[PDB]
Amino acid sequence: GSHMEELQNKLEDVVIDRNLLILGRILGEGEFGSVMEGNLKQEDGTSLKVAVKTMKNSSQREIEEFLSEAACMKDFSHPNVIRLLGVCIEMSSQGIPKPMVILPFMKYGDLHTYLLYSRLETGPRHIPLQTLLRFMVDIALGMEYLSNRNFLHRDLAARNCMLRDDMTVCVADFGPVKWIAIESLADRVYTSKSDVWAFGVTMWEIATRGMTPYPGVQNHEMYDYLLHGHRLKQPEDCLDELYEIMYSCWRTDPLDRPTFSVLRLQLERLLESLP
Ligand SMILES: Cc1cc(-c2c(C)nn(C)c2C)cnc1-c1nnc(N(C)Cc2ccc3ncc(-c4ccc(CN(C)C)cc4)n3c2)o1
Ligand SMILES: [Cl-]
Ligand SMILES: [Cl-]
Ligand SMILES: [Cl-]
Ligand SMILES: [Cl-]
Repeated sequence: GSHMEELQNKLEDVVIDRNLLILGRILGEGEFGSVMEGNLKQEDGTSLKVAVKTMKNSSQREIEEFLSEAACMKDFSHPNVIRLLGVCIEMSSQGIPKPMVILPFMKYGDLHTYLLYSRLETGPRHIPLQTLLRFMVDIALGMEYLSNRNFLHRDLAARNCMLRDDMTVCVADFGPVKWIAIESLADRVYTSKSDVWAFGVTMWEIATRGMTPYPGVQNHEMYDYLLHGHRLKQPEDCLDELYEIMYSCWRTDPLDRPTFSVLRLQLERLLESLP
């Protein structure tokens, strides 16, 4: 049918031949896998600098799920959503297949680190309120796009937002207890309104210039803390208007939280009103 037709079309475009790809040095590495710099030889002859993420259920079933999921993500097209360039599956000597995700290289890195570096002399300069709000608008735009097409991010945070060369923010690294909505801690349930909660936390990260959420509260304490109605406190010199917007993202009833489209309008309006 059309459902299967649309799936098979998407699966065609997603794979990249390993020979079109040169790996470079390791940028990050941990339990989940590794991120490396690389070069992707394109159809026009020239090479493109890329980031290559290698990821660790070793079975063929898991690989098929990965390729299908990758096909969907490859289909995203919005300037505030990271564009997946393709995937390569390299193989190991023990027979274990190793999936690799190819992404545009973002020399300015993730937004969280950038906010922290901005408080250091040698890093980027002090970030004014207008720019912080612009980061939030950009993220709201990307999430608005994603929720329109019923894609749940599942791990929205400043560390998973990337800065492009023009300082546009894009959402990335699609799925951290302190970013998880109260209902999702409770019932293991997750909607676009759970993403909205995470977005509020991300707004708070940006306005505090990279503070960890809920200082003095342990991860194991988080459910009971939220259960009694406590929320992230207003940062110092944060506009009450801006605080109201982030606060609305953590209303207890998920149906009372605004949509991303609503939040995005609110943020643009506030940004407009600044001198
Ligand atoms: C979009 C996406 C999808 C999937 C995925 C999943 C899950 N399932 N399936 C089926 C797929 C296809 C997995 N990951 C992503 C993803 N999106 N963004 C990222 N990355 C890795 C972040 C990123 C992106 C570009 C980029 N340029 C440079 C870096 C960089 C900068 C600094 C460092 C060093 N630090 C601080 C240690 C490291 C790297 N950099 C860092 O990954
Ligand atoms: Cl991109
Ligand atoms: Cl870029
Ligand atoms: Cl801090
Ligand atoms: Cl707090």
